[PDB]
Amino acid sequence: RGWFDILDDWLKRDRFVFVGWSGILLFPCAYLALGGWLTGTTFVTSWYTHGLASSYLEGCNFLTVAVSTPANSMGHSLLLLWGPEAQGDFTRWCQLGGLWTFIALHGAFGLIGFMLRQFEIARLVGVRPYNAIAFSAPIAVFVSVFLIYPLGQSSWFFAPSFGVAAIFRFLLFFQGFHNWTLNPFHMMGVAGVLGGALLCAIHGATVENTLFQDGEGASTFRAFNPTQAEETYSMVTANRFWSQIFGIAFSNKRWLHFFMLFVPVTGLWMSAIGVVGLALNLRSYDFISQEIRAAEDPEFETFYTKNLLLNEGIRAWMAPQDQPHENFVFPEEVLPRGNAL
Amino acid sequence: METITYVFIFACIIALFFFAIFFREPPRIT
Amino acid sequence: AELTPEVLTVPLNSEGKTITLTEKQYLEGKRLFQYACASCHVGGITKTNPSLDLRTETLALATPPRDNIEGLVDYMKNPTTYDGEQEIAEVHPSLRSADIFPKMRNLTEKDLVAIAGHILVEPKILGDKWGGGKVYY
Amino acid sequence: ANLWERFCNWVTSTDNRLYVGWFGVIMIPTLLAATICFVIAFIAAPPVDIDGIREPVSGSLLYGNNIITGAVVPSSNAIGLHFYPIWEAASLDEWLYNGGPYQLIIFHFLLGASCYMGRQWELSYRLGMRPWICVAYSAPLASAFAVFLIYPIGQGSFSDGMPLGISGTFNFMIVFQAEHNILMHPFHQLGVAGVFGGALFCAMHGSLVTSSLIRETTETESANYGYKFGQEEETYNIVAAHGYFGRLIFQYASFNNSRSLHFFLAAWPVVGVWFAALGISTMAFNLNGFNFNHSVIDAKGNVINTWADIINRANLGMEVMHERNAHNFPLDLA
Amino acid sequence: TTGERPFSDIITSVRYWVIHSITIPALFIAGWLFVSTGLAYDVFGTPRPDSYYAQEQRSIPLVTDRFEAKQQVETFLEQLK
Amino acid sequence: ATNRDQESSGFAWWAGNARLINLSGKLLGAHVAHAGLIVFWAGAMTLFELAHFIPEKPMYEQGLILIPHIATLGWGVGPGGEVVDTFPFFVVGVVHLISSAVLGFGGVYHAIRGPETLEEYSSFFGYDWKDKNKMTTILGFHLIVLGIGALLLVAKAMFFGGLYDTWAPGGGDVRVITNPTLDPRVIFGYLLKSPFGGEGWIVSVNNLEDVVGGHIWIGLICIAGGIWHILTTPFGWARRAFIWSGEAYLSYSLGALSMMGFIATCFVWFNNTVYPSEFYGPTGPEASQAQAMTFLIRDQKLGANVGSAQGPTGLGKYLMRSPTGEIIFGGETMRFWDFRGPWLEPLRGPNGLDLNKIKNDIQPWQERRAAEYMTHAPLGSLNSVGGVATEINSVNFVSPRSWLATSHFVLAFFFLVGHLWHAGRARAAAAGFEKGIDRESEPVLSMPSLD
Amino acid sequence: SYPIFTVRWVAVHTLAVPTIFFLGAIAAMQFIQR
Ligand code: CLA
Ligand code: CLA
Ligand code: CLA
Ligand code: CLA
Ligand code: CLA
Ligand code: CLA
Ligand SMILES: CC1=C(/C=C/C(C)=C/C=C/C(C)=C/C=C/C=C(C)/C=C/C=C(C)/C=C/C2=C(C)CCCC2(C)C)C(C)(C)CCC1
Ligand SMILES: CC1=C(/C=C/C(C)=C/C=C/C(C)=C/C=C/C=C(C)/C=C/C=C(C)/C=C/C2=C(C)CCCC2(C)C)C(C)(C)CCC1
Ligand SMILES: CC1=C(/C=C/C(C)=C/C=C/C(C)=C/C=C/C=C(C)/C=C/C=C(C)/C=C/C2=C(C)CCCC2(C)C)C(C)(C)CCC1
Ligand SMILES: CCCCCCCS[C@@H]1O[C@H](CO)[C@@H](O)[C@H](O)[C@H]1O
Ligand SMILES: CCCCCCCS[C@@H]1O[C@H](CO)[C@@H](O)[C@H](O)[C@H]1O
Ligand code: OEX
Ligand SMILES: [Ca+2]
Ligand SMILES: [Cl-]
Ligand SMILES: [Cl-]
Ligand SMILES: [Fe+2]
Repeated sequence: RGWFDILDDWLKRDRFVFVGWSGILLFPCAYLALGGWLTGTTFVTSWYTHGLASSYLEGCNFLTVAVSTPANSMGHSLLLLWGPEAQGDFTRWCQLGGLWTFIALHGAFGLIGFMLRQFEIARLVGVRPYNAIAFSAPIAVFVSVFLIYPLGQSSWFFAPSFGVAAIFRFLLFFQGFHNWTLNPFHMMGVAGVLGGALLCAIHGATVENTLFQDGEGASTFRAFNPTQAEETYSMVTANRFWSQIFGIAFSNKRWLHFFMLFVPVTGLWMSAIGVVGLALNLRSYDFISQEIRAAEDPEFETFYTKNLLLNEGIRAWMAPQDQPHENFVFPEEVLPRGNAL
Repeated sequence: METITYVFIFACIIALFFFAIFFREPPRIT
Repeated sequence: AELTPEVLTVPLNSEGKTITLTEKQYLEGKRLFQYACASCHVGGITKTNPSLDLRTETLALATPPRDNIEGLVDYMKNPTTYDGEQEIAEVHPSLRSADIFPKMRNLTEKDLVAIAGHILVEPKILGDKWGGGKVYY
Repeated sequence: ANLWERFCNWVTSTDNRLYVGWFGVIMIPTLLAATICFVIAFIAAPPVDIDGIREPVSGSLLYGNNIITGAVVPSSNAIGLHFYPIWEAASLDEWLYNGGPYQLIIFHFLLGASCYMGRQWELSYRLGMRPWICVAYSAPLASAFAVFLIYPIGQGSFSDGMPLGISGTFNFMIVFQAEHNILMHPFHQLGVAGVFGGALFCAMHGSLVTSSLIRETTETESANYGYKFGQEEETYNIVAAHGYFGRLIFQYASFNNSRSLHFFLAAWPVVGVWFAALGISTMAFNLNGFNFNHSVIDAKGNVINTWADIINRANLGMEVMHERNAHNFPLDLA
Repeated sequence: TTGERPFSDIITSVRYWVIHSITIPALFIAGWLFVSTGLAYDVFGTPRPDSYYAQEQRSIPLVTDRFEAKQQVETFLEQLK
Repeated sequence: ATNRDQESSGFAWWAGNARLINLSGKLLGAHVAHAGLIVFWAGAMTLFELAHFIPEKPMYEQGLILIPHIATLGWGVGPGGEVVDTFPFFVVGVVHLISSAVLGFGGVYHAIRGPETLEEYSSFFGYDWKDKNKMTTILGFHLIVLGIGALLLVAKAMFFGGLYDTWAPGGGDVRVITNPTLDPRVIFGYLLKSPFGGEGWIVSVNNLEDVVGGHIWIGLICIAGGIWHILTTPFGWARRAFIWSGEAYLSYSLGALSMMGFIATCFVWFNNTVYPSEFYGPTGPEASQAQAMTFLIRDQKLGANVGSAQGPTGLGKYLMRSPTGEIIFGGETMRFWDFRGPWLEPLRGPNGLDLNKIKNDIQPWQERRAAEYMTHAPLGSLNSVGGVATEINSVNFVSPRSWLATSHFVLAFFFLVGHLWHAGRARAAAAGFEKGIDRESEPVLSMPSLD
Repeated sequence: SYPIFTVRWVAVHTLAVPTIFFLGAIAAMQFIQR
């Protein structure tokens, strides 16, 4: 019972906010990621890196504020406050985008801390660590999209900027440049997100609608006791209901709840894999058979050819302002447009 | 060949629905 | 950059005289242009006839010339086609047609001047955006 | 019993492998017709003049599509909101050219899926259940009504209904973005919070119940064997789960009442999805996303772009390119 | 049940409000003045409304050199004159 | 405090108003106080609109929804819908606002001071939800009240100055309706029209004679119906079809209000007769047609022959045929060819838009109106930036038609939800399993296996 | 008797203190004119 074990004791006290050994990584990293976001969105510009206003101080609202990525000329610089770009100058570091790598990197360490916290608590309380296991999906998304994607591109400039409108810009960029809707890894992501939202709704509604009458109240929440042995709702009646409505039904509650982990977790992990390909511009952009046919046959048209026309408009119309380091000048006469518009 | 393949996979999935519903392992209270 | 007296100095007439509008006239001109004109002329274009815009170079080549306060004020009283040939008050808002364009009923001479000065100052601020349309948004 | 009585008893029987019921008597034939027509059209339909400009778009597998590119293509902009049943066409060939299968399909489908919802109420009543599963299903149902019926009504044409196909769905989304700035609309934002949060809570609930399953099996067998269909005793320890999750965050942020938890699991996705449906159904009448285009201006009057202006440029790309031969006049008013 | 004082005890006590009817308004005012004095602009390097562009310039002051980026920003700032 | 906690009522605070189901006195107070709230809003919102109102801008440029309703009744307006006297608006606002004090007084009195139940107090005002005859009598009183309301509209139109008539010969104006349509073939013919394009069910009503005649019918139907329900008790087949409880009746009304909400949405979206475009702005179809009309006039003035001008697709750039052959504007507004409006109709012949009329008869007032409507199309952002979604800030505009359609869709939608919620709950409560399944009598457990 | 300065107390003020400072800054910004 030396200092290590005494520290262990204190870290693990049962308090309002549990700490743990994981807390030593988690709390500072999460606090700084969140504080850096609130600080930048409130006070910091993106004039020098993007040519955008991005803070309440400049007149943006909650939808348009962001902490934006550094200039493309920074490449993948760590952009450390004491590094060769900012050279210890906190003001210049803000102006160069240092808050972006600040938030992304403390955010990444903070997510590691959070998952260690899920393991540490599961271990103390004596439960299996499936919550931590499930959290690997948020981690695969954060790491693929905020780190691997820009690392395969020219610079952090092309990572998502931390902001509501900014993230919307990132969605529309992926459509126009990567045709990311066409990508079967994104499509599996969608199915596991929408599938998970479906499972969340249908299971909550099923339990609430197959409840046992366990009190006299017409408001039925009080007729449950945490320590009760008995199921609060009828699996047998639920099972019959869905067997007869939909054709199949769950009959095994352990399977049901495992599947609820599996589906959205698996979806997120699939979308992450697609984004790793996009880091390299390795897209599902085209169906070659479609293009060969359409090039030779000017009457052949599908919704697939239509969406590429939209993509070509997005790229030509947005690139000069979205990618200012390229100094694009596209004369009016080259801009792709249909009739009238 | 491609159309045949797509329709073939679809028809298998429809057959699978039929067996999964009418020839499921029956749920048993036990 | 600031909205300086110089940015606010625009041609009064075709004979080289200028007038320097005050900051309050500039604001009144924005407000009144929004109130009476922007439904068709947002951003310096014209929605019901995109071939004609409110760019200064375009206004200069209009007949009579419209690139000065007097030409614009007169336009708002007695608008013509671009070559001066037809009077179009019956289809374009003006004081002469305040009866059929009721928004023009409250506009005073001072208001017309403020709208004129808006039309001339805005491209000095906005450059090609003014009269550019969506390409320059 | 007489014939009618016996028929009623069979229709409403709790013993049919699939429940029929009165909603089911309308649901069954309408869903069969919608299914059969969709399957045949998806495989074999000829190109359809969706935008009424005599520029037919190929949706079917045999006319050069794969599963991702294929669709049943919306009916012609020349038709608009006119009802175009097979018997209004001079021939099947005309009916096909003008996108008649789309209307047959979406009308039988929306009717059948509304009856599916009624049928969920109906069976829950026959089984002595509480009745509101059907209210959960009203969320995806309302979303299907938004994209196949309300949006076409607002815009004046079923040619602006969502196509029945994977790529056509993305087409509908991109054009919707151009025309309504849906991403900047708070009802679509609530939708995203509803489905991202539904997924998050789905995984969370899954993982917490799974984490606290009571040992009933050995390591060489699936823990699923630890639960038997119909057993009376709960199969996990809620108290350990709450003990876990209340410490992960803090005690009062965790649910200790399973009925409360399950109600939250129902309500969060359903309400968000009702807002998504309502976003589509109100952008149908062109009340659109927030517009901060040129909202930030410097002391001189120079525009200082924000991310809203960058969005705007992407949207312009979509707008100017979509249906590239259909517009003759400068404004896209529907 | 973890030892700390219940929040609802704390926030309905007179002493809590004696302390906080000072510290809360004090913090708020200090945040206010951080902006109203202009200090926020200086700490973070955010342009004031008259400081995005020189009077005649219409090009954005984009950083284009990674290792001299500090000097480029300093040079862009000097040109506001 | 009778029944004002969960223990005694069985209802949590968030379902608190369900504590009122069998307390007819407090529930009368809830209802009357609420009617107060509606009347208060009508009155206050009107005064607010009037205070903000500039009579020489169109109403639809001013965020107005209530002044347009008063003006359609023919109050305060003259030719073209020009505002000639704002005093009728002020009167409507003040009188509602004053009336709401009274309703609010009665509501507060019944809710907190008066007898909690009315049954001991009075056999005429007391009621048991399950007393079918008493329910049909109260329903009957309300039907008579409503038919009198409908006849108030008829009285306005025929005897007290008329209604605003956008279709009036020589230009929109207030007009007295002297020949209301009584012919049931016309009146009920609307009810059997298809709701699809070119037909539009009741929403197609396009002249005030039909509107006034319909309300004559409806007023008489409602008074006859009300007398009927006071004089009868529900028949056997109705008894066996419905659930008879307060919650069931609420559900039926939620269903009905939901339906009415969706209809009102379509009425304000498409109809320009009882929602005059002078007051509400152009309909979506109207403004799109007005754009085609604008450029047809423009390019024809420049020398284009607009009948023979072939557009890029092969269809006429300005003019083409509908699927039944009628000449209609071309481009995307082909979808809107069922549109009808007073500024366009002078150009229509038996075969649709007439090329002779187009070339020779288009008047400056038609050019102006088409230009006005094209540039006030009902498109705009949630923060009221007028125009397409990529338009720049400058014009502060969202059409009253979009405000009224979207709000009513949202309301109709949530009312359908409340219908399902309450109808399913009323069924379960009546059959006795709204609180869950009896563990010792679980119905599924006495049913045979499905397999 | 309860302590005053606890881990919970620190956690609470690490958030509450900057939040109030920031809300005052953002309130002041609403009066800034170009
Ligand atoms: C667990 C808490 C934690 C963690 C994991 C991090 C992690 C990080 N910080 Mg954050 N930070 C924290 C808490 C934390 N910080 C706190 C509490 C503050 C307030 C003071 C900050 C304020 C802060 C700022 C202002 C910045 C960072 C930055 C960084 C990044 C680079 C750090 C680095 O290079 O260290 C290098 C040092 C180590 C890894 C420690 C090594 C320890 C070894 C094992 C012992 C050897 C030391 C030896 C005895 C010394 C001899 C030296 C001699 C030769 C002269 C990285 C993401 C930078 C960044 O985000 O830029 C974009 C940055 O600018 N942090
Ligand atoms: C005439 C219409 C009407 C009437 C008289 C009732 C009456 C009743 N309802 Mg039903 N209901 C309706 C329409 C109606 N409802 C609609 C349209 C819906 C769909 C949402 C519902 C859904 C519903 C549910 C789900 C439940 C009821 C319940 C009840 C009972 C208790 C209500 C209570 O105490 O609420 C208390 C009120 C609140 C807690 C406030 C709710 C606030 C809403 C959600 C937000 C309003 C947003 C506002 C418009 C805009 C923002 C406001 C601003 C401050 C920011 C009572 C019989 C309960 C029941 O079944 O008892 C038998 C119950 O569980 N109702
Ligand atoms: C239109 C909205 C509305 C209306 C009209 C009512 C009406 C009523 N409610 Mg419901 N309620 C509502 C919304 C409403 N509620 C919402 C949104 C919720 C969720 C928060 C509830 C939750 C709720 C519960 C949990 C309960 C009620 C109960 C009641 C009844 C008894 C109230 C009482 O005892 O007050 C006591 C309160 C006071 C004495 C304070 C003053 C109240 C008055 C009315 C304020 C008047 C102010 C007004 C400006 C005065 C103008 C006067 C002027 C005209 C001269 C009353 C009929 C109770 C019940 O059913 O009893 C049987 C009950 O237990 N309600
Ligand atoms: C039918 C209802 C209705 C409609 C169509 C309108 C329409 C309009 N109003 Mg009016 N108004 C209403 C009701 C309505 N109002 C109510 C209830 C009030 C009292 C608060 C007012 C008080 C009012 C004022 C003081 C003003 C207006 C103004 C306006 C105009 C601008 C609106 C705006 O900018 O919105 C902005 C949009 C919002 C604030 C968004 C509302 C979103 C809600 C919260 C969503 C609702 C969801 C649902 C109901 C909740 C269910 C939850 C679920 C769990 C069940 C527009 C013509 C303005 C004007 O131009 O006057 C000339 C103006 O100054 N209104
Ligand atoms: C639908 C609304 C309604 C209903 C059904 C009732 C019903 C009742 N009221 Mg309440 N009340 C209301 C609204 C209502 N009241 C309003 C608006 C107020 C404020 C003025 C009151 C203030 C009030 C008080 C202060 C008292 C009652 C009492 C009573 C009871 C005796 C009434 C009686 O004998 O009159 C018999 C008939 C008459 C006196 C003549 C009626 C003449 C009316 C006004 C003609 C109106 C014509 C037309 C239909 C009105 C349209 C209104 C519409 C435009 C909004 C009875 C339970 C008493 C009570 O409960 O005893 C304990 C009692 O003391 N009421
Ligand atoms: C608010 C208005 C209202 C309400 C709630 C009621 C409620 C009631 N009525 Mg009364 N009634 C009313 C107004 C009303 N009535 C009026 C104005 C009249 C005069 C015309 C009547 C004349 C009347 C008679 C003659 C009878 C009733 C009966 C009844 C009872 C059974 C109703 C029923 O089964 O409907 C459901 C409707 C049907 C079963 C008809 C077939 C259903 C088809 C498929 C509906 C088609 C419409 C569809 C939804 C589309 C809408 C548009 C359409 C017009 C094309 C019930 C107590 C009965 C009774 O018991 O009297 C004591 C009865 O015989 N009522
Ligand atoms: C970065 C950095 C740092 C840090 C910092 C920090 C840590 C900060 C924090 C900060 C903070 C911590 C802040 C905060 C703020 C807050 C706010 C600003 C809030 C607001 C809110 C609101 C506004 C609300 C709203 C709402 C909602 C949300 C919902 C409900 C309803 C309502 C609407 C009410 C250091 C120094 C280390 C270093 C360098 C860099
Ligand atoms: C029951 C209850 C409730 C409710 C309540 C209510 C709903 C009430 C209502 C109430 C009301 C509803 C009230 C009203 C009032 C009103 C008044 C008080 C009025 C007055 C008026 C005046 C005074 C006028 C004035 C004027 C003139 C005459 C001219 C012009 C100008 C002016 C505007 C100045 C609650 C929820 C709370 C809960 C508890 C229970
Ligand atoms: C004013 C006006 C008019 C007229 C109107 C009228 C004449 C109306 C009528 C109306 C009516 C005459 C309506 C009716 C309705 C009905 C309904 C809405 C029904 C419902 C039903 C139900 C809901 C049922 C249910 C059920 C079934 C189906 C089965 C068994 C069970 C139960 C019973 C549950 C016009 C357009 C000319 C013009 C404008 C103005
Ligand atoms: C940050 C912890 C990782 C280093 C752990 C090495 C422990 S080192 C250890 O410390 C004990 C007290 O804990 C002493 O009793 C003992 O003499 C010493 O060897
Ligand atoms: C319920 C209160 C209704 C008040 C009735 C006001 C009458 S309304 C009045 O009637 C005149 C003919 O008598 C019309 O000429 C005039 O235009 C109209 O305003
Ligand atoms: O169709 Mn399908 O998309 Ca509704 O916007 Mn107009 O139309 Mn056409 O353009 Mn954009
Ligand atoms: Ca200034
Ligand atoms: Cl397209
Ligand atoms: Cl067009
Ligand atoms: Fe569960």
